[PDB]
Formats: sequence, C-alpha cells, structure tokens
Amino acid sequence: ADKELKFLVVDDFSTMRRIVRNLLKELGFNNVEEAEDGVDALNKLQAGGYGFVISDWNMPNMDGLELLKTIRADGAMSALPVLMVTAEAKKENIIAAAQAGASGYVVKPFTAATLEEKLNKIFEKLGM
Amino acid sequence: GDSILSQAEIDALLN
Ligand SMILES: [Mg+2]
Repeated sequence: ADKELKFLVVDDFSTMRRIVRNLLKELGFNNVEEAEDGVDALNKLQAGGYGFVISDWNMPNMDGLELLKTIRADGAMSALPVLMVTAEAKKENIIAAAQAGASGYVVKPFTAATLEEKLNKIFEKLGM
Repeated sequence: GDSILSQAEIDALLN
C-alpha cells in the first residue's frame, strides 16, 4: 500500500490512461507511468522498478493477456500484480485472465471507489 | 460463449 508504489498504466487510448492516472492520484498514488501497448509496457518494465501493472485488454502489438502471460513467465516480473481493466466482461476472458494469473479484473468505466476496493483486495491477498 | 458478466459475477469466478 506504499503510496510510492510505481504503477505502469497500460492502455492504447490516451484518455483512458489519463483517467486511470487521475483515479490513482485521487487515491494517493502519484508514481504512475504510462505505456501504449504490451510491447511498450515490456520495454518499460525491463527497466525494473515497477510494483503494479494496470493493463487494458485490447491493445495492438501485444494485448493484455499476452502481456500478462509474458510477465508471469519472466523470472524478474513473475510476481508483478497485474490488474486487467477492460470495457468488455466476457466470461471467457475472466477465465483466461484468471488462468494466466491476473491479480484482479475490473470493468471500465469504474470509480475510484471500485478501484480502491480491487487494489485493496490485491494488496491484501499479497502483502503490500 | 460471448456473455457479459456483472462485476459481482467476475468477483465470484476470479478469486
Ligand atoms: Mg484498448
């Protein structure tokens, strides 16, 4: 819950990243970085230092699921909490996401309340 | 099965 926790917000849509960034700020998290897609996210994650990933599901080059699978398979990123944030909510994804090891799942549009809830349960289930 | 779930249902099959 260290409000210093570095978040990587991944979404191919600028406005959405802005919204998420601001919802995090409202919650007290100001250490937020943005990525445009899975590849751009990985390029940035290699630089280490990130403690939480909020990733959109649909993005070009490399979508959310693939990013999650890639993170979970990488020794160094393996334990990175990953919260899927998608507009949809198909049962298949939820299943795939969970199977791949998604730390949580949220349907946009969402409120700081909903986010806070999800972030809390994840910080809890883990240790932060 | 393209079926949109409620947030409540996502929390039920996720955890
Ligand atoms: Mg997208």
